[PDB]
Amino acid sequence: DQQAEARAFLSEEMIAEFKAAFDMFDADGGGDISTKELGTVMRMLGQNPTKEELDAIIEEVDEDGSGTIDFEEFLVMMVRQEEELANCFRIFDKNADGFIDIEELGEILRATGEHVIEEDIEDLMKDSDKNNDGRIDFDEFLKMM
Repeated sequence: DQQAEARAFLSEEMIAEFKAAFDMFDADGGGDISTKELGTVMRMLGQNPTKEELDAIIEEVDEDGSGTIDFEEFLVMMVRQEEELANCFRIFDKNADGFIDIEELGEILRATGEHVIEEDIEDLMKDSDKNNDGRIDFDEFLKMM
């Protein structure tokens, strides 16, 4: 189900570009990625992840229950990857209305304890508002973050 949909999402032209990043993780070879091969690719950049930690990273990807990472698993993973900003976007609007208000952000900035000035906070919103509506929406939130 997921594969039959993520597959139609990217045609062979897109899949080709995705294959470039797939071959990097496939430093040892084979047509699929594994937990051991993952840690090897992480250290290639300079990161030192844990084996058991990386094993859990694949467990989440194994929705059906494969064990290792496959090429189509890598494609569906890219297919399911703005939710990140959507979560932060909602965290800013404590009222849950759809947009962030200046009054909502005011306390959020002061809540940190830092000594910020309202002249700086107010001017920041006036400069970030390209259309000048008063509140911040998910549209402007994209360039905002």
